[PDB]
Amino acid sequence: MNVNEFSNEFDVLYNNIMSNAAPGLNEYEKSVLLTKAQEEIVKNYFEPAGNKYGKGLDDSPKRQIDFSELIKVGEGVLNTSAPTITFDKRAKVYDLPADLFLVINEAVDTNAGTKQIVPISYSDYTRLMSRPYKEPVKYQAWRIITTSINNISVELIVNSNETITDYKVRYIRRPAPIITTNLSSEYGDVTINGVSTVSECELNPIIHSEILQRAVELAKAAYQGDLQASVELGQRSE
Amino acid sequence: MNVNEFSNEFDVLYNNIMSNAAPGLNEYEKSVLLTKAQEEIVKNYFEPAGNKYGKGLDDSPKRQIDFSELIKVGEGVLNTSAPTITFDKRAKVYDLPADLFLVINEAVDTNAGTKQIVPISYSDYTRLMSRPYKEPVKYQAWRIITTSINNISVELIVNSNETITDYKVRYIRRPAPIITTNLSSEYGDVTINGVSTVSECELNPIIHSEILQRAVELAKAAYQGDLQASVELGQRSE
Amino acid sequence: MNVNEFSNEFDVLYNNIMSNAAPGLNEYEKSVLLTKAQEEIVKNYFEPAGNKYGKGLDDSPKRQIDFSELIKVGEGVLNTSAPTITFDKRAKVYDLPADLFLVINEAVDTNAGTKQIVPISYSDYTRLMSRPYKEPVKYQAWRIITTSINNISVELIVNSNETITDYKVRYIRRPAPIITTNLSSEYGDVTINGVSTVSECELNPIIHSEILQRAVELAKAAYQGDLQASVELGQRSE
Amino acid sequence: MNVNEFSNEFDVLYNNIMSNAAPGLNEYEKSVLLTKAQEEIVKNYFEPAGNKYGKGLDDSPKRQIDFSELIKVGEGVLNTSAPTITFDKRAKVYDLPADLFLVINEAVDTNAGTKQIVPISYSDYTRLMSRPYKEPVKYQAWRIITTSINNISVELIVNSNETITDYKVRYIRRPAPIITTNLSSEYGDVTINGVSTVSECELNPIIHSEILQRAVELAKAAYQGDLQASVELGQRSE
Amino acid sequence: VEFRADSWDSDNLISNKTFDTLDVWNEYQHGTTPLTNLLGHPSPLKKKFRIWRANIPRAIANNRDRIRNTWAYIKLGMNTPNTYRTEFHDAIIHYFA
Amino acid sequence: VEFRADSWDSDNLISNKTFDTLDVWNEYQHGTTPLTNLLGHPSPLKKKF
Amino acid sequence: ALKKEQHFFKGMQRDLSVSKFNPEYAFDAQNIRITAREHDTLLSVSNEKGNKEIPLQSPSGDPVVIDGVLLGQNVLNNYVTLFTKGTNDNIYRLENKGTYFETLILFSGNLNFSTDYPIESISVYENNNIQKVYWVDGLNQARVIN
Amino acid sequence: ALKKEQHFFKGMQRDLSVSKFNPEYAFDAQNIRITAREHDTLLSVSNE
Repeated sequence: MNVNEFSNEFDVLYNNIMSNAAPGLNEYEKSVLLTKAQEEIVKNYFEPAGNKYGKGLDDSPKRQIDFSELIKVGEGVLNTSAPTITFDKRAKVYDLPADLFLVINEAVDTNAGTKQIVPISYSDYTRLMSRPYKEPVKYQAWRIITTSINNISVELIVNSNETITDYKVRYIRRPAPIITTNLSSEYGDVTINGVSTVSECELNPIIHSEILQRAVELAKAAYQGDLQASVELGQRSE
Repeated sequence: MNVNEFSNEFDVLYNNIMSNAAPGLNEYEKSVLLTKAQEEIVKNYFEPAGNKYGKGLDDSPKRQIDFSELIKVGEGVLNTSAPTITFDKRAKVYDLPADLFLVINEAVDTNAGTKQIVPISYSDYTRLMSRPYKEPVKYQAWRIITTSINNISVELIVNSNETITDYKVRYIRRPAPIITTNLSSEYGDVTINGVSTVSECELNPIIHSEILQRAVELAKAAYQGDLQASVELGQRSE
Repeated sequence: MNVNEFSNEFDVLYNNIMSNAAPGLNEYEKSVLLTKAQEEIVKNYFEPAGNKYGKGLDDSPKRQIDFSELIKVGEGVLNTSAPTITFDKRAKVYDLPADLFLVINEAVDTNAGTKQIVPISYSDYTRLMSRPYKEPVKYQAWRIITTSINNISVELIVNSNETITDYKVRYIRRPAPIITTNLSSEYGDVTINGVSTVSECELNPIIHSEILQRAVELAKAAYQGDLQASVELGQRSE
Repeated sequence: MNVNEFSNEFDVLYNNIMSNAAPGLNEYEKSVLLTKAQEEIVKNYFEPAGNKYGKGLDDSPKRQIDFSELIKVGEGVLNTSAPTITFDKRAKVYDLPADLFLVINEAVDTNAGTKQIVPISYSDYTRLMSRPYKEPVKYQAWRIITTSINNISVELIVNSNETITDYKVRYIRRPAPIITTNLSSEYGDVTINGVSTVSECELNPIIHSEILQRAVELAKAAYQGDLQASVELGQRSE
Repeated sequence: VEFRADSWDSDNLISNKTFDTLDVWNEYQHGTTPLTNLLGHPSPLKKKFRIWRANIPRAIANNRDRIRNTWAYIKLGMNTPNTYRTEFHDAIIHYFA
Repeated sequence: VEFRADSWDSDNLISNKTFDTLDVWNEYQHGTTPLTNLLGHPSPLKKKF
Repeated sequence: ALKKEQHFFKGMQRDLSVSKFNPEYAFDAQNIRITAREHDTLLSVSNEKGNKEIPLQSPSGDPVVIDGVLLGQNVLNNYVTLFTKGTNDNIYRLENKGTYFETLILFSGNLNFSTDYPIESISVYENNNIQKVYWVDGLNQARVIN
Repeated sequence: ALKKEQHFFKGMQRDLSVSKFNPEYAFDAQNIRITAREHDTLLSVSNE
């Protein structure tokens, strides 16, 4: 659905079947609600417990087609420019892509061979560093996040006696805003996420209906003005 | 039922006014609701838990006839034009059909033979690639989505020492919109899914009644405008 | 019951015992509601979980007499006219009858002998095509639906080294509309399913009472105009 | 009770007016309700779960006397006139009686001997025909309904190497309508089931009271006109 | 239009003839039916238990749309020759808001 | 502002033109729209039933 | 359905906006009567009883045809006095008997009479013989007739 | 939304505080007529 279809069809649902019976939303407000709705839909359909089916990213064909146009593969760049301090002796700091939303697969190409990266929690790190050897298994590497400035920095703790030659990251790209008009034309300097012009949906058309319905629900709740409605539909913001 | 009928029994079951002196419920709004109803019906009937019976795509004769008019078999075309970066060393990037809704069977024809494709989750990729061999079973190949631009691109991780000759995809085609009348006649530049002319329903007549009833329910719940009704009938949007 | 009896007896039930106490339905509206009611009754009495007894097509003598006048036996015609692409190497595309509602028995007559067709789901196809042999059992054949244009097309995957000479399909015929008057006489160009003239019920008289009662319930719900009534009686539309 | 009585105690138990100055509840409407009540009673008492006791056709002496006046034994006539197509190679098409409601016993007399007929479901046909022999047990024959035109036609799948001489059917006859008065006298061209004259009840007197009470309940619930009452008393239409 | 009414003919009640037309209209609609009463078949006018009830006409333009408006003019009348005294007590109008 | 109103032209109803402006203001606010009615697109003024 | 409304008819009202009309009144009515007349039908709409012709027989019994357009009438006590124009300018005296009007032609001549100037009359009863009817046009002299 | 209010026009009123104005009157009107003239539009605003 083009942006013009998202605006026209919001009023067949929010505005009492385009009857001007409900309050009436500007195009900036519709754009804001659509952007928030798409963020909510992505977050809910990612986590299995966030949706109504109990199914996550790759738990059904529908979910696979939902995130199909967000999945991106990018390389990490060595953060040798800044001589920071790492928590681990053998940690090579790598910076991740800027348009990163959620990581789902990471791999590192060493001289010994490719090794799947395990994002290791702060408890497992303390548990595994209390042992004699203190290295990953032969076919894996660890990863912990470190001091990050306006980006995402990750320490790659690969086994000693090995050098990192590559670092591939497969992640969900940050969705672009949904904007139904040139906001600068009538609204002075309002931006949704830094873009003031018409922005289409960068998602598969399968979830456009989901996003529009969530936007309509959010609009109706924000206008009913009840605290109860706001807190109830705020549950699904995550 | 054809478009004129869809409009006519929608009028009968909703009690709208065909006259234009009283605007009534017009054809653009009815077309929008019928569309939304048909995507809702497709989504709810594909997922077994989305309906009341607990039966999915091929869980009963009725469901097999429901999606029958949507099943399409098409080949994937190699994406060698763009020299992108893959997450696997042995991944050949293939582009999927544009009018794709849900993939239900995939197969790849190699020199070794035809091998059924297993859409492997992001967790299973790390799990099976943390082992010695790191190749599929003899008669299967893997598939993970990759960087996609206005389409869906899939990495085909087939066993090394083998080449891919064909890649067949049996998928559910994206339903075409239900448009009761040429929108450009009265409605200047409105669209439903990029179409403006008369769009007959591309589905089996068996689910035409389901689509009409769902559209009528959506019409009533939207015209009511209650937040509670909107949230309850939004649960059936997936 | 002739159509005249369906119209006259609708008013002994809908119209407060023919008292003109309730709203009053035209003959076109009564025809539409009767057609919808018969579709609903067929769908509910087919699926065991759709009715109140938990009994399907052949689960009791009453159900056997209900669908007795819909069951039809027809042959499939080879779709050699269109050189389409099949998902399976040894699939012979066959077109099914146009007036098809639900399939209940299929058989194929090969040179080796008759073989009962098993409608195989998309999961079982991937499961059975991951094995060494990849052929049906000696007394069965598989069937999956393929690219269909304004009809029903089925791939018959019979064992290799065998040729298909026949393909018999036993199915439930699509019911004809119920129309109580010549619609063109007073209503301009309204059709129920493409027929504008008097159309009798093509079903056994046993379920005529069921169809009339369902039509009366549908009329009362559509006129009470409550969203709750519409969504409640919309449950039984499937 | 005869027709005059049915009308008279209907008047007593419903409190209608026999006078025509006040129209009251007239004879056509009472006849329609009594008919509908008698088919409802037959359907509810045949199915054990349809009544309150949980007892079907032959589950108690009362039920045996209830259907006693409806039990009819008649032969099936060969349908060799029309050269239709059968779903089985060894199926002889036979036509059933026109006034048929429910079949409770069937038997076929062959050269080998009399063999009881088993109405075999659509699933069991595939199940038993996917085996080596594909013939019934020694003392039984199968039966599946086939293409029927304004009647019921049944395929008799008896064991090969045998011929069918007779086909007896013991079935519940279709009840004749309950018509209190000659409808053509005042009501121009109305009918109930194609009959217009006085139709005495063809059932045992034991269920005449049940029919009258059910008709009175239907009359009250229809005159009330409430949707809720219509749905609740529609549940007892099967 | 539920309404009580009675037509007489020299001290003789006439339970079959009360009114002969019902014109209902508004700013954009106009319908009319003759108010016939056929005992067996459905008709615009039906009597039962001494109350008359007439289905309001539908628009002439479409012949399908009901009279839907915030208000409407309701007109009962006799236009067939006859000589009866027709007492017309009151009339209830059933609508759906 | 829900309101009933009707414009005529020599016994002919006109279901498209009722009003052409709506000025709403208070001590610290003032807004105005032309009250156009576009059937397909949203507009300040819409009629239904 | 959902709702109802009862309509009584206390009268006939017009001139009020349709949005604000009162259900107790009727907007327009033809040949009805809301007051109880010849029957106890008060506050209930009822018909108008028709007219019945009364023959105009002369005292000899022959029919009396009236000449032409009527300009005015006058009922003194039981004598109706008609001033009609036509081929001549006539005056009549009609007395209501049981079933007929005993018509007499008091004059038939050229009393200048015009349809543009109808008649207005006063009639007095002084005694059995002096029963006068004074009448005036807007055009001619005032006149008297016994 | 939450609440409504209906406004009829029995006349034109001024001079009253905006906080205490009466919904039955109009604050200011140009070229209108509230009495039924040439049509039955009494107590309904109509043109001149």
